[PDB]
Amino acid sequence: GPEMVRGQVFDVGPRYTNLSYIGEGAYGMVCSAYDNVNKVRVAIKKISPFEHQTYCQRTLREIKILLRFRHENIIGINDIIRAPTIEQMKDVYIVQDLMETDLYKLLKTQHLSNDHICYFLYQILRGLKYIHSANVLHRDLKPSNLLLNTTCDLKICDFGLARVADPDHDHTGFLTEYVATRWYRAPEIMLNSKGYTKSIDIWSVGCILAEMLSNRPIFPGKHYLDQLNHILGILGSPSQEDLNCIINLKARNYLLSLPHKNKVPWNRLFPNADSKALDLLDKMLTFNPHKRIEVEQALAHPYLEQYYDPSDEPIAEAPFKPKEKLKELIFEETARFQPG
Ligand SMILES: CC(C)Nc1cc(-c2c[nH]c(C(=O)N[C@H](CO)c3cccc(Cl)c3)c2)c(Cl)cn1
Repeated sequence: GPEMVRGQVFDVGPRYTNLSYIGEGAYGMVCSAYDNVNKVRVAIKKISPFEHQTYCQRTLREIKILLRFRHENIIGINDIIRAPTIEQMKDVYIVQDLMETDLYKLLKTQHLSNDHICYFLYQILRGLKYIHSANVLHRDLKPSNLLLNTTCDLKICDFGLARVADPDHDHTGFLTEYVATRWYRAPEIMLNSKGYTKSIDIWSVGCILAEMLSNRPIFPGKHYLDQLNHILGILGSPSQEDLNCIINLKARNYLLSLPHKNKVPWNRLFPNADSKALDLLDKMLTFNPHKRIEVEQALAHPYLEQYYDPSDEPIAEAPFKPKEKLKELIFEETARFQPG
């Protein structure tokens, strides 16, 4: 019969054996397994999205993106397992390189040297350069989506919230609901942004850099608008110019209603940090998304000078441009991995 783990069919044999639980998500579970063809342990992500349109959409987007992308700092797909027919297919399993840990686990337990922070940040941005060069936004960058091997090589995972960039349709009203993880949300999400521009990811990287410096999330809000309280509590009140860029009256008037808040100096929050790291941090955690540093400028920043080499920071060859129909497309998209 099929192998099980945490009372849950893990139907991946005979190729993949000797399973141990790794982690989970909203509509599935990840295990490690032994690959009998390649003779190595691998990660296997079980996905069961077919009852929800939204989960089907996220599954399809993630599979399509990861199959197109090939980058050292981006998790790949080595294999996909599913039943031979639509009707026998209850689940999709994605086989990926097994990693030792993630940055979330590491930050709970380990002081990072400045050389580690520097190198981790370099790899994040190198992966993000490729992602953004493909006209794609990750939209949920956070420590638990950054995987590490035993020699600290880094891979970005979880493209379930990724979208093609759409900056001409980014505007929305004040307090519009948003799906991505709260602590890593850029201020404009809460004000007037759908999170359809590359600047949303730079903000999340800025939060990740801050968290590497102190082992604590920099903006740990407890609810939708508290997230913005935390941001402004450190950045201080927005400038007149930055306020004038927010044409939406509810968002503008909300900000104008708040008492003046002073900027907290980065070197007060992070008194042992490298001053170059804090200069890049400042640039990534800029309130105004138009003034926020872009990925290729971040890579070129003095903090990263030991690693910066644009000839070794590749870009994508081929950038990107109900529920029942979504299911057929997942069946189609996974066909190339089956026997026959
Ligand atoms: C020991 C660990 C670090 N090794 C490891 C972990 C992963 C991995 C860590 N996370 C994911 C992932 O894709 N997780 C998302 C949730 O973020 C998810 C999982 C299930 C269902 C849904 Cl719908 C979404 C894969 C890899 Cl690929 C290799 N080695």
